[PDB]
Amino acid sequence: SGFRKMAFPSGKVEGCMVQVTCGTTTLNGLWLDDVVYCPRHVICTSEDMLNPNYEDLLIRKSNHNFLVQAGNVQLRVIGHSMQNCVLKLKVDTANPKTPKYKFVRIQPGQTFSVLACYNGSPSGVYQCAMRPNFTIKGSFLNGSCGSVGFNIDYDCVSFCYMHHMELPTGVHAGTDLEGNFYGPFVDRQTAQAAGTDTTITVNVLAWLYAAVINGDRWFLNRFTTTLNDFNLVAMKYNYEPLTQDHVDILGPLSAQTGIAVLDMCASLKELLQNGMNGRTILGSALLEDEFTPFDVVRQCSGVT
Amino acid sequence: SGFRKMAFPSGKVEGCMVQVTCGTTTLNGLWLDDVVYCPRHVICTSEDMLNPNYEDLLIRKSNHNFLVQAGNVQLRVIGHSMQNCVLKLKVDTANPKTPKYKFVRIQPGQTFSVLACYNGSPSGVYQCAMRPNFTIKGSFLNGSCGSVGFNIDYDCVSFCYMHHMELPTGVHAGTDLEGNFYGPFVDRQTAQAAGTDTTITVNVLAWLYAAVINGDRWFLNRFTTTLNDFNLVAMKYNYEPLTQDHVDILGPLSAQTGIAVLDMCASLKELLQNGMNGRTILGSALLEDEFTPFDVVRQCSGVT
Ligand SMILES: Cc1nnc(CN2CCC=C(F)C2)s1
Ligand SMILES: Cc1nnc(CN2CCC=C(F)C2)s1
Repeated sequence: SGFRKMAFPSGKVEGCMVQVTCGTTTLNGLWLDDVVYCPRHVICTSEDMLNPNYEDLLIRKSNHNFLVQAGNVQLRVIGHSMQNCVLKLKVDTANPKTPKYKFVRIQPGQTFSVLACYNGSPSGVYQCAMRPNFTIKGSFLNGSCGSVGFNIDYDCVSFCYMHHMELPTGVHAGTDLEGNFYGPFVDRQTAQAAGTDTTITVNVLAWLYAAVINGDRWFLNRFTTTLNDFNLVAMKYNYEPLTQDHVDILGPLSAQTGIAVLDMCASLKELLQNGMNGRTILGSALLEDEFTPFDVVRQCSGVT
Repeated sequence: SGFRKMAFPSGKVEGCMVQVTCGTTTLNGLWLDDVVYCPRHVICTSEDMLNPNYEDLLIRKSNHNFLVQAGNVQLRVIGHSMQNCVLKLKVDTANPKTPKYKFVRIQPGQTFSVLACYNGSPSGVYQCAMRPNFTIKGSFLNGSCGSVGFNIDYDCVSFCYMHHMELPTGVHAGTDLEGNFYGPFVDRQTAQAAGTDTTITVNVLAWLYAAVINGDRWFLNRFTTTLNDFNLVAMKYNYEPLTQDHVDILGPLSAQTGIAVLDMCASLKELLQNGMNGRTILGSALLEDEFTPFDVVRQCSGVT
C-alpha cells in the first residue's frame, strides 16, 4: 500500500553521465557507445547566447576544443557534428556501462525521470511530466544543462529529454536526443513565453484510481457523466479534453476497481466544481497529474 | 530554478540488492562486503507471523536454507546470525559493487531515499521522511520487505532504513541496519497503532525558504513572532515544537534570503491560521514537511 511520486532507478543512466567543456562553458553529456550527446550551446559564451549562429560558432571549434571527462578520466574526441540542437561527440572509447537504450520523443502528458547532474556528477533523481505546453517543471541550476530524462522498460533505457534552458518564468525546456526541442522553444536567450499549462486529465483520473486502490475513496460520488459533458467542465478548468483513447487506456484501472471511467470522470467533475473542502487525496491537497495510467499500473503491480 | 522532491541517485544501492528466499518466503537483501542483511521474518510462514518465536524458528534453519541470488547468480551462504530484527547472511564472495557505506540510525524528521525492490530487482526510487511517530509513508507491495532507505554524502551511502512491515493503516515500519525498529513496532502480525503524525515544523520552514529562493513569496507577511508564541500555534496544529537547535539549523537559509527565522515562523503561523485560500507554494496546496534544511541547501546549491 501507499502511493509515491516514484522515479526509475537511475544507476543505468548514472553510468552514462560525463562532463563536457568547450572554452569556459561546462555542462553534462550523455555517453552511449562511442558518442557523447550534449546541448549545442556548450559552444556559446553567455554573450553568444543572446543571438547565436551555431553553424558559424561551430566552424571555430575542433575535436580537441571539446573536453570530455568520464569520472576523472579524459575521453579522446575523434569527431563532432551538430544534429538539430545537440552536439554528437565521437570518442575513441565505447562507454563500457552503455545500457540497452533507445531514443524516444514523448507526447505531452507522458512522465519520465530526470537525473539532475552538475559537472557530469549525478545530484538527484525526480519524476517529471512533459506539460501540455511542452515545458517541464524541473529542478535545474546553472551547470545542469545536458541532464537527461528517461523511462526504463526492464533493462532498456528510453531517453526522451535533454535539458537545455530555463524560461524567464523558471519552467524548463529541452530537446529529445535527436536535438529537436519539445514545443516552439529555441536555444537562444530571448523572450520565450510558455502557453497555457493545462492539467493532464487522463493522469488525474489514473491517480484517482490509484487513490481508490490505496483506500482514499471519500471523493467517489453517486454520479456519472458523458465525455461531452465532462469535456465542457474540463475546458472551464483548463483540463485537457478526454478522448475515447484516454478512456481505453484507463480500462485496466476501471476493471481492477470496478469503477466505470465515466463514473470516475463524474467524481473528478464534482472535485473541480466543489474543490477538496480542506481534504486530501494520497496526501495531496490538489489533483495530481504527473502519474500516467501506465505509471499507476506499474506502481500498483510492482514491476521491476 | 524550480524545487522538486528529489531522491539520491540510486546506482550505488542498486548494486547491493539481492533476493533472499527461505522456504517459500522471498524478499530483498542488502549485500555489503561478504554480508547480506535482510528482515528476520524471511524465516516465517504467514502463519508464523501471527506470533513468531524467531530464536526457535531460526534453530530449524541451516546456511543452505537461505537462498541468496545476485542478478541470476547464486551466492554461497557460509554463516548466518540474527542481530535484533535483521539476519546477517555471511556469503563466500564480497560484493564487488560495495560502495563506501555506513549504518546510521536517523532521528524523526530526517529524510532519506527509498529504493523500492521486488525479488532483488529495483522498481523505483522516492524520497521519504521518518515521521515523528517513527512510521514512514512509503510505497511498498508484498515482496518489498528488505528494500532500504539511504542518504549519500559524495561517494558514501549511509543506510538508515530497511523495510519490514505495513501497519493495518497502510503506513510503514522498519529497522535501522542493526535491526532495531524505529519506534515501538515489532515484526509480528498484531494490532500496532501509530501515534500522532505531527508535522515536522523545521522542514516546513526550510521548504518556505526554498519557496522564497524560487520566487514563491505571496505568503511572506509583515509580522514576526517568538518561539514561545509560535509553539502555542504549533501545538494547536499538531506541528512539532520549534527549538533554538531548529532556528540554528535554519541560519544559512535565513542568511541567504535575509528573512529572520522568527519572521518566517510568523508567515507559517498565518498560513496555519488562515490556510492557503486556494493558492499554492512550489506547486503544493499543503505545507510540505519532507525537506530538511540540509535538503533545501543541497538542492538550492546543486551538491553532487
Ligand atoms: C553558455 C550559456 N549561457 N547561459 C546558458 C543557459 N541558457 C540560457 C538560455 C538559453 C539556453 F539554451 C541556455 S548557456
Ligand atoms: C512471511 C510474511 N508474511 N507477511 C509478512 C508481512 N508482514 C506482516 C506483518 C509483520 C511483518 F514483519 C511482516 S512477512
